[PDB]
Amino acid sequence: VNSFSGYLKLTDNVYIKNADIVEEAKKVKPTVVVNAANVYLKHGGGVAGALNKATNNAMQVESDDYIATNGPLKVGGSCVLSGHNLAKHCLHVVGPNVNKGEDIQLLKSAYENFNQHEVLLAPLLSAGIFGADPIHSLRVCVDTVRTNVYLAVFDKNLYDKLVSSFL
Ligand SMILES: O=C(NS(=O)(=O)Cc1ccc(Br)c(F)c1)c1cnn2ccccc12
Repeated sequence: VNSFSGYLKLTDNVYIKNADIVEEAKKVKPTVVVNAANVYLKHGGGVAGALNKATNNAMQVESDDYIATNGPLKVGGSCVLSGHNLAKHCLHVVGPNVNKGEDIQLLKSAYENFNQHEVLLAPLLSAGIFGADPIHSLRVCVDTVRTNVYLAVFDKNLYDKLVSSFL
């Protein structure tokens, strides 16, 4: 028994809610929050910018040090950094950005990173400003992640569409 509230159960291990992931993280303070990162860990917009802004830019400062030491992530890759005021840890995961010509097949690889963590608060990877079909992202999530994932989808219209079309 954990502290997540108001989620709709989709499968044995996948749950969903129409919520802002930043507000959810501030309220729950989960072990792991997932960031929709890019390979440079440049947190300007979407989930990354909003989490980062909520950390008063401490996430970006930590991220720049990580990149200066390790170089960029791979598309489909991840790294674990601090969750600052929002979570114990932040799992920065790079889904393919369709708007940059990245291979959508890498979305499954991106979701595989979630399997290294027992429980996660996460957004829908490659959705919104990353340019991929959100219904597809949810399908890949359900078919790839085996650990307990609590999904926060910002858009009510999209949330309702995701639930109503879910197989
Ligand atoms: O990215 C999120 N949810 S989402 O479903 O995965 C992708 C998505 C987001 C907004 C729109 Br409009 C859309 F069409 C698709 C999301 C969840 N909290 N949060 C907070 C700040 C910014 C973003 C987010």
